[PDB]
Amino acid sequence: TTPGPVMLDVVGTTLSRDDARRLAHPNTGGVILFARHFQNRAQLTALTDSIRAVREDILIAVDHEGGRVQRFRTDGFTVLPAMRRLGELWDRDVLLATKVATAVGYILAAELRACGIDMSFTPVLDLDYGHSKVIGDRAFHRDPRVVTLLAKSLNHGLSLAGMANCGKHFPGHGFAEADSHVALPTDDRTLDAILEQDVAPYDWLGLSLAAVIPAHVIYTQVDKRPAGFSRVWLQDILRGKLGFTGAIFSDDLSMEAARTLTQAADAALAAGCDMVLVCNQPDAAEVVLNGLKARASAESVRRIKRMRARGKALKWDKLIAQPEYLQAQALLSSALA
Amino acid sequence: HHHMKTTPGPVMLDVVGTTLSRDDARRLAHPNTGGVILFARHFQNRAQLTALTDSIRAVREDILIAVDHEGGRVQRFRTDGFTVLPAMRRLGELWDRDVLLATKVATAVGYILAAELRACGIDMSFTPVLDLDYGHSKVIGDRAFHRDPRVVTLLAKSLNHGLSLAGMANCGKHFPGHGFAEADSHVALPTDDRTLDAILEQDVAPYDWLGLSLAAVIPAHVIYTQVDKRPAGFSRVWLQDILRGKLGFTGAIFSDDLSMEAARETLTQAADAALAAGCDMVLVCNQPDAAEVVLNGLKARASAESVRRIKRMRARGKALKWDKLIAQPEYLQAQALLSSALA
Ligand SMILES: CC(=O)N[C@@H]1[C@@H](O)[C@H](O)[C@@H](CO)O[C@H]1O
Ligand SMILES: CC(=O)N[C@@H]1[C@@H](O)[C@H](O)[C@@H](CO)O[C@H]1O
Ligand SMILES: [Cl-]
Ligand SMILES: [Cl-]
Ligand SMILES: [Cl-]
Ligand SMILES: [Cl-]
Repeated sequence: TTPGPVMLDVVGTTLSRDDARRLAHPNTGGVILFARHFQNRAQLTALTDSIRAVREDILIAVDHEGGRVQRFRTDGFTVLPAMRRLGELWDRDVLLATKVATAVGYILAAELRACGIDMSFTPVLDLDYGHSKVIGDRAFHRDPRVVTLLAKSLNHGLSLAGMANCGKHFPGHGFAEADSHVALPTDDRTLDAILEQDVAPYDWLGLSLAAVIPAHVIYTQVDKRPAGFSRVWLQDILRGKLGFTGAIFSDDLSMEAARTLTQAADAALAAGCDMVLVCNQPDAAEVVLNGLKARASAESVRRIKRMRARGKALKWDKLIAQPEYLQAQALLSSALA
Repeated sequence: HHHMKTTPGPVMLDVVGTTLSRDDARRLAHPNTGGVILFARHFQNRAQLTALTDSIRAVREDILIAVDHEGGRVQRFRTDGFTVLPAMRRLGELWDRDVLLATKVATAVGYILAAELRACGIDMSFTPVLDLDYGHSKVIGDRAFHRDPRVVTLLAKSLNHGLSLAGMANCGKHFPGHGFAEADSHVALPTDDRTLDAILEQDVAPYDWLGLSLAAVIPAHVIYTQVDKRPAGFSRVWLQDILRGKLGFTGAIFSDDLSMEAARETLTQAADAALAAGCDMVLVCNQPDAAEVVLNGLKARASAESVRRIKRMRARGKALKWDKLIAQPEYLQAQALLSSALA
């Protein structure tokens, strides 16, 4: 079986019959996990194993950014800094900040891999303008050159554990005021202004950027469609001008800005997303699985398969004794308050 | 399948030719062998090279296979589709025009370098050179990225990221820095008379700053007269007190080639001195019979931790075969960027 375009979630800490039905659907390609899916490492590892047992080619993801966005924060998961802390470190010592960013990435990925997770939806490449509450301390820095090199160093750490990455929220959520969870944010800047600054990290990262999530933000001088439903943003700019060949994941179609779910999914995929997220309503996601309009998918499937974690990973009982992991832990503890 | 229970030994040696002989097979099965380094004489074409690396792994399942693919003046395989890579100095020149572009190009170069080697069954390249470009060292020359250790660090880091995208590790060299000394360690014993603080401030800084982005190190056969009378690869002060100790380095340490004239400061004694000082593996190049004397004479017993470090140098994950690689969009993007950005 090959991955479908929909990433959805499961009902709880153990798989149900209804989850198994959805996981077997040809239009399912992923699972996203939240805090409610985590009781402890043993339970989470059993859950991810059970998911892969139903659907061998499934991608399993989570939001592990650090700071305010980190689903698993107990039973030995390391509580990671807000990414803003790394930009503050850079302002004091550029080179140390890059070293610490790698150590954070390695820890982040290695601990996720130990529980059988493929990837985290990180890094946030949004610029820290100070304008956006929803982003806030999730942004690395104001300066796109600094965002790029800190995010690159983080992504390097992720790669040391065989993990990919996903830059977000393209072409930039940092400037717009509103929260896309609960409203429809707008950004009235010119295309050239957005390209010069906010898009620059996506371009400069090159092969170091594996995937993107687009913002549910309307860039009113560029397209009246939100970026994840915009052929202009996803094809003309990201695939075209930037030459990007990695996976594109819609932002959560359950979010107010994304406003049927099936129509929004079809529109996201037509615009250029390879996978669509439907979070926190699995029955409604099942309606999407069965209602989605047919489309060419071979090019999307190549990209989706390339988001699976690479190589072997250490289980927890080995990771806890690994010198690299221990060195990374010591550096985090000493370099950051 | 390997019928015999073995663990990798400390010696990295070479084979006699383009196909394995009986005598190579004997050396590859010796308990003290842990790796093979390939040179230009081992390369006729990709098909032959891939068969040779496969044949090496079949004799010794846990063997590490390495090559010097730096780019520029140091690149063993340059034909039958291998991409001729720039001298690392070119990346530092690009940095001086456009820092961010340089970092993007460095990753592209790393990815091409590693992916091509993976397609032919090689684990790793002995790159990056972290030596600083003082303009003093002919043996280093355009192999150095840049004068400034901060620039060397970030370009090398970006290169190593590219290597990691293809599942390949890396090896920083030649620690604590070959760029300041004049002499060529292939034919002479170079000296460097700077204070420890001066050497730590600049030349060692990339090793410290790279952190986990640095997988391994080759020490220089250079005497740093203010720090230790022993060349760095035979110095417990350099390897234990500075590298393992001060810097907390946990990766593999490979001696520089013990066949070099500087290493004469016998082969077996030199290997034992290198391993005692802190090397996990020793290189013995271009004299397989002499390497075999070392195999049978070596006193060192490898620790479990050296074995772990050596095993972690093996390439990770699945690699694309050549015909798939050259049609891959990401490889094609990397090639296009090299062609445009370095013109
Ligand atoms: C602007 C924003 O925060 N969007 C988030 C995104 O970061 C996250 O990856 C996704 C999946 O949980 O959910 C969205 O709400
Ligand atoms: C100073 C110098 O160039 N040393 C080289 C080293 O870079 C190379 O990796 C090794 C194995 O071929 O041989 C040494 O001669
Ligand atoms: Cl577990
Ligand atoms: Cl690229
Ligand atoms: Cl570290
Ligand atoms: Cl591919």
